[PDB]
Amino acid sequence: ELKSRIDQATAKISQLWQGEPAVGMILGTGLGGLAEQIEQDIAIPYSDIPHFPTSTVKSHAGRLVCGRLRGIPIVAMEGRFHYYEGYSLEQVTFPVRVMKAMGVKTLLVTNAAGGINPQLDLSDVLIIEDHINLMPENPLRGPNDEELGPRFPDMSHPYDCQHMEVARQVALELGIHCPKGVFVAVSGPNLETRAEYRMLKLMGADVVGMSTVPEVLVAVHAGLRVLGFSVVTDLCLPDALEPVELNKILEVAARGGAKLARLIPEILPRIA
Amino acid sequence: SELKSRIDQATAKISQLWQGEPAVGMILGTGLGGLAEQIEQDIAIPYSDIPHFPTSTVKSHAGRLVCGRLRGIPIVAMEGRFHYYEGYSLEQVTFPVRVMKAMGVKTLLVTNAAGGINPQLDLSDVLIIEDHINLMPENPLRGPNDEELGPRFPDMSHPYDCQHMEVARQVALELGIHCPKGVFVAVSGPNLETRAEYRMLKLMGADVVGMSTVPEVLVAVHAGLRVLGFSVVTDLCLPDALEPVELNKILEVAARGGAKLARLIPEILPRIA
Amino acid sequence: SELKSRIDQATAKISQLWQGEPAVGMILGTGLGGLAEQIEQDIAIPYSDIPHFPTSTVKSHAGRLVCGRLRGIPIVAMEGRFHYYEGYSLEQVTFPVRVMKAMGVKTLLVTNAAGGINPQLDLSDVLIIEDHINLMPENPLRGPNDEELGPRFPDMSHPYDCQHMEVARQVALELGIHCPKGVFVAVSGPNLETRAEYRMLKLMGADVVGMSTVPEVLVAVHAGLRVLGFSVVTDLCLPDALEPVELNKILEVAARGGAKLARLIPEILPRIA
Ligand SMILES: Nc1ncnc2[nH]cnc12
Ligand SMILES: Nc1ncnc2[nH]cnc12
Ligand SMILES: Nc1ncnc2[nH]cnc12
Ligand SMILES: O=C(O)c1ccccn1
Ligand SMILES: O=C(O)c1ccccn1
Ligand SMILES: O=C(O)c1ccccn1
Repeated sequence: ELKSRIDQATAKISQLWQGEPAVGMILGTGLGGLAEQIEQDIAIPYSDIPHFPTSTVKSHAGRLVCGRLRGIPIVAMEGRFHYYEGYSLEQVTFPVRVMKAMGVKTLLVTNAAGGINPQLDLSDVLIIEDHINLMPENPLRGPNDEELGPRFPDMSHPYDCQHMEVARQVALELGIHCPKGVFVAVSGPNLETRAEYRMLKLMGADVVGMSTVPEVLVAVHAGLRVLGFSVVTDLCLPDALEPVELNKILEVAARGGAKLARLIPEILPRIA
Repeated sequence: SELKSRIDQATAKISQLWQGEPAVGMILGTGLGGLAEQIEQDIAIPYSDIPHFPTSTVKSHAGRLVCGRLRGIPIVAMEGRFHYYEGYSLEQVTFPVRVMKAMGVKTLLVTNAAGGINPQLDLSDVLIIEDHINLMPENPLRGPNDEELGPRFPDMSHPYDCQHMEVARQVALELGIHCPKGVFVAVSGPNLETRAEYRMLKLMGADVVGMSTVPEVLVAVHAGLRVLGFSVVTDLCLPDALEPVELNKILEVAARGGAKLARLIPEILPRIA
Repeated sequence: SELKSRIDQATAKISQLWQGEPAVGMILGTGLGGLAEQIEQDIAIPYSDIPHFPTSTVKSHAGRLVCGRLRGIPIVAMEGRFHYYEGYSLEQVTFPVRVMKAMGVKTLLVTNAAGGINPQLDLSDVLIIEDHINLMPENPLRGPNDEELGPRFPDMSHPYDCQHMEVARQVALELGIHCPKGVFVAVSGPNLETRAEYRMLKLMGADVVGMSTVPEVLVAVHAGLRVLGFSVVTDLCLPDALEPVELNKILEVAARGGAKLARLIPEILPRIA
């Protein structure tokens, strides 16, 4: 069933690209600008790959970019799939399985997030150090295939210690402040209330988003090393909370994206 | 994408029994159906006769759409609601809100029965809902978004209307009734909460707990309706001294709070509509 | 509404294999299946031969219904259970509890393997479950309610029976075993929790965390059964000093707590009401 769908997706991709990627990449809302850094051999539309969904959130372009960044073979999802769209988490996380099958060792994931920690600034890039999953579904529910990963994956260090060390070293070299923090995943699609933001803060979250955790969960099950970043697109201070609109979010995401466009190319040669 | 057609199919049928253009919609909760008597009624439409409307299976929920006038203000009321815990999707639960918005309603007034977690509450208090926490495991807006109904990512910084709640307080005060404001937490039910759960809910910042309302509010906000919300405290939820609760006691307390609402609502409607 | 039919069909087949009238039902968790050797069996029934029973797929869960006498008490024991994370609905998970009620059991004894969140716990501790927090994303009682089976809104003020736990403690002290009381939180799994998540579960008031049990307790309470619950602490979950966990170690610690329950349970059973 699952691994057979994985094998078919990868069998096809091999026929469109002879590359063996070291790093797999997932790029978030308003962060699609990052693909411009890649020397692209091929862009594979999601339809040409057996068992792939559809990207419908604005700014998510929806295609599989294959090539090289600083001479490091890579595969990048420019635009992702979201639970709030109506995709199952199996559908959301299938591209991760495919990256594993292609032979990537590391998944880099980026997203746009609300800043709950008051020490954050607008357009900060945060290094994800840990997460809290508050989504009402889990991508590993179902029969487990031990050829894919264990029944009970350990989550004591889902974000690679060595990768984040490198990410910090680069940030400092570039003179960029990248704080580390905890990412909380919620379903969406609505934004949070004032009272929900107070609760998430109390529970330990520094940023909140509607993605990423499902993919991280699947990456860890599959034995991939993870580096995640959040761009703080809006501030979520419940005692001074302003209405958020998608277009402002995309603007601030672009400024954070400019910073990742500096960081990521310096990071990749140092982690692979 | 076929929802907009479901909405029109239901709306047109409703118009074939009623002439009105309601300015306010109202949803009445457990033990609070009696509030419908306040309306000078043109017709009461059973949910059976409306395309795509669910059925109410909970005790005291009458299952009818009351259309009429309250204090000269045209109005539509759900006498009895639908809950997630009955087996309805949140799309089903919140369908009437879409229908109400289509009918032309500007404001949604929602009422519910709730457990009192804040120890300053008293039995039969009418709380003015100032904000909420959604602990339900589904979201009624999940799935494709139709931009003609609302935005993909609705803002929730002010789900309960500021001016509506200000009017609700002034009326309370001129009537001499204490209506505290606070935070409503929606959980799925159908079981009531454990002692350890009540402690956690309080710590999370909830003042009252219920098994409804939040889905309808989410959909109301997405649709651009202004919301006014009230919880009647039907049972006290203090974990160091929690007594068994039974449905029949909850209905009795609900009635004393309803009688308070039956005084508050007709005085509020003309000042917000 | 057709669940009774499924219940009768399963209770009929079981009477065909065993004419016993069980006083107690027992659910044996991960690595605890050895507790079934305490039963002087009359019959072991594979779940596959019982109408409507699912299949146990986690290691250590044998997937047999064990019927007999445990120190003189007629009993039915699930040697191995079902889990939401396996892809079962909670209706399927808890069907065996409905069956137990229909066979006549008055008390459900539930066991599980858990993570120890409270820093006062030790490895292999056997904890008396005093209350729970349900963080599962589905509820086994959602859907139409059959009054013949239980109330629409069960009370959860004392899910774990006060007298049963008092007897568990009396017997623990007689045997010289330390059995602390605490709150169990149920999460879906199947991944273990992150460090941030362990902190949050502590803050919410959890003492131990597991991936089962709560759905069965819910149904038990709905069905009028008295519940006695025990968690075996199989791994410690301190976020500032968290070590990776493998199922293999868990199973080894479970057996050590399992040895202790092997002593407790046969002493407790003849003493509870
Ligand atoms: N405030 C917020 N809440 C949830 N997801 C987000 N993504 C970006 N901002 C967010
Ligand atoms: N204690 C309680 N918990 C959840 N919903 C309720 N509705 C009325 N009382 C309640
Ligand atoms: N750490 C843990 N988390 C959740 N369930 C468990 N069962 C045993 N150990 C566990
Ligand atoms: O490493 C960090 O970014 C950090 C340090 C102190 C507090 C929060 N974050
Ligand atoms: O009685 C009060 O004043 C009260 C009630 C609820 C919350 C806060 N205060
Ligand atoms: O009875 C107990 O086990 C107990 C007492 C005090 C604190 C925690 N647990």
